[PDB]
Amino acid sequence: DIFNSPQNKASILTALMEDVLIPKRFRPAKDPLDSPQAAAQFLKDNKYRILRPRAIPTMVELETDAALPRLRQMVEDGKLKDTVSVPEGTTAFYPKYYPFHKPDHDEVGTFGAPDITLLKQLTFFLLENDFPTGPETLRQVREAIATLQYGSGSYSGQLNRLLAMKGVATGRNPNKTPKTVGYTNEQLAKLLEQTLPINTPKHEDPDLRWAPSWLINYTGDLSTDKSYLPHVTIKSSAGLPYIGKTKGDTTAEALVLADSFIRDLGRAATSADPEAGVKKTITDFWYLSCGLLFPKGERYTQVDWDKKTRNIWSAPYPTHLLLSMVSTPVMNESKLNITNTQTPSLYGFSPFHGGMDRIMTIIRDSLDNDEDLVMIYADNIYILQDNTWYSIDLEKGEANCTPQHMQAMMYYLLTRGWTNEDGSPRYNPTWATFAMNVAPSMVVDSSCLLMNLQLKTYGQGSGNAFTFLNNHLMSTIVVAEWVKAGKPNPMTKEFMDLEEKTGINFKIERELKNLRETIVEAVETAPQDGYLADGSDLPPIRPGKAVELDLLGWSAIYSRQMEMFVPVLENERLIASAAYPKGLENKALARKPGAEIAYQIVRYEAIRLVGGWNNPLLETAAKHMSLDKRKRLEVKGIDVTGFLDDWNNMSEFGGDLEGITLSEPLTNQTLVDINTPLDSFDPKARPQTPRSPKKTLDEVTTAITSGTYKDPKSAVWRLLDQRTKLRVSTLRDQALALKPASSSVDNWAEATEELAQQQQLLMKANNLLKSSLTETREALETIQSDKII
Repeated sequence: DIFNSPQNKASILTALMEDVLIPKRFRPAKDPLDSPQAAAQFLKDNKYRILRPRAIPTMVELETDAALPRLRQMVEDGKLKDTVSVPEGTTAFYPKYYPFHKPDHDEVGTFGAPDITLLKQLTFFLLENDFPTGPETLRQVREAIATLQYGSGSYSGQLNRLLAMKGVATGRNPNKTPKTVGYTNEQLAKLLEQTLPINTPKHEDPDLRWAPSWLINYTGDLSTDKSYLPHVTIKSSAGLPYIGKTKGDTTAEALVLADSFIRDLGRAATSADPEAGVKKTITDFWYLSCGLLFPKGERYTQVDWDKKTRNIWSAPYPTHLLLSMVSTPVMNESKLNITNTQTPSLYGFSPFHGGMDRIMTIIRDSLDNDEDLVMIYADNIYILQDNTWYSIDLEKGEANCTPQHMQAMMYYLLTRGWTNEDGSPRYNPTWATFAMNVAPSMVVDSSCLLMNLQLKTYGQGSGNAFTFLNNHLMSTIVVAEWVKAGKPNPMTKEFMDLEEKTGINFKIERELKNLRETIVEAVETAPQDGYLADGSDLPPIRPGKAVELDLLGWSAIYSRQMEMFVPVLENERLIASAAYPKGLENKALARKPGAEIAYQIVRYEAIRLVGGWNNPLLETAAKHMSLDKRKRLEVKGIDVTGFLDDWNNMSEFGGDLEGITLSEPLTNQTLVDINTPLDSFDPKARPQTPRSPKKTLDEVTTAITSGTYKDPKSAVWRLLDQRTKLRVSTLRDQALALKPASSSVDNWAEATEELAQQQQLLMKANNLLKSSLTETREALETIQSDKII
């Protein structure tokens, strides 16, 4: 007996405890900053502000019908918990927040696992198919698996991120308030009328006059039972004072705290001593300004794992609720962007249903007419000039925000949104006080919690209800300054000089040269074969050239079948998402077997839908995998159609492609359906902005340089601007000045004008002039004497 197949004999030591094609799992390094002592020393060494820790009173159980009288019937019907847990204890506690960082040095598991199954399938399919693009697709997917890692970073990554935020806010280019840049609240509002056009909330929506719990209508009758409050993610964190609880566990508690904060603020504002009362309320509710520093799940670079972890500033549920009551009713009625309105705004943009083709038409018309073009989306700016497409991103956007930026946004929302047709306010002095005087210092330049450490937040908390709005306002200032400077080319020093002028850090992320010629090429190289070409259910052998705009992560591809540009996910994103697919993170659906099962198909269909369809190797492998899974289910008689119809609520690409079904496999018709426009497009037929319709951003900028719009014409708006300059002690007098307009009394307009005349008499008193935002921060950071556990 000779010639037996050799087997690897190893030592007993080896037994007791290389493939180039498959990369080994990434094991994060040991984190030296994983202790409060080490983290605090690191921050102290790096001159990052650590606040004197404030404590929260211990929880006390109260009767729900006593705390929330509006919801007595809900308690009586056994539909709402009979007791609420509120921080009203005699003893206090210091809060601690210890987030989970996965994968970590000790645990490299299922979470953040790369799609090795897909990698193997891509390899097998490449061996059987002569796709010209195939070898590069495989190499890129393998490289993304080898260089990236999906996960929640590390304590070191989070701490280093915080340092970078301090650097943006106070380092090379220190932040500047809009006033410092040269804009009054009214001048900014005139710019925002163009860059962020808004409509008023619905006439049936409640005005900003009530305690949150009053906006809940409960009787028992399902046809009439309604909540006029913003919607919340039930499974998301409650934030302070309920660490380790979800919003679902604490809605009654959040209502109690939100009602109390707004009610107490209101009472204090009109009291005998508004300064002492307002400061006391702010100090008592300090925790409403402190976010939990949550590590964001992303496809981080392995080598930079401990250098950068993006954070989500997890806002206290009551604060989130109160802020959302101001923003959401306005924004829900304001899905106005460049594809439907004459505005640079990209708010509510979707590249699907002809959206990308509308952008391409606007780009082509601008190129043909030798016109410059600008588009704004939060911290993203797009400039078309000199036959070049530029993508400009604010450098760590949130860090550039000052409380004054948010106050200017609140001014814009309350003047252009929360207003009646007659010019009377859709708010009372209590809500004007919260919105203008307190709210901006609760989420901007406030604090965050990591472990037992209460740390300073430099700029706005990323993830707060106003993140997009505040970032959009900052980009509006950068764009307005670019227009003022005579539109300098983004590659020049004249453009880069706008960093110091605005106090806003930014960088050129993309420079797409010879745009006109690139577009011609995209049209000419469009294939005659396959999906959206001859309409067959196959990828093209050789795909066409893409116009790599990276417009909110999208590139443009020309379709011969549809005779239009269609979106495809930017290559780098497509490859990263294929390499590290997110799990069923979406909702609390994770334990649902139907959802978990359907997701496996959803994952591969979504990657095809977003642009994989146009990559022959990726399309071949992903089609095979989804079909194989569907076949297994069909044969086995396991039905997951429900989850496949409502797949949007599970896929990271779900929001983008709403109302399409994955119960049937992806075909050419799926691609046709997602790209089908409801209406034909004429850029000239797009309605103008709701406010200053005939004016352009360029005209408003020119008017501002001439000193126009320093002060609003409306007396109501003048009182709201004066509100930003007057100290908290003046709150009772400011409430009196607003009461006639707020109550819509007979001849309120004349009365408001006379009251503003009276208030103007305070405005000679330099002693009465102090930002309520500074007073809020002082009160939030104050450390009053209390006995801890």
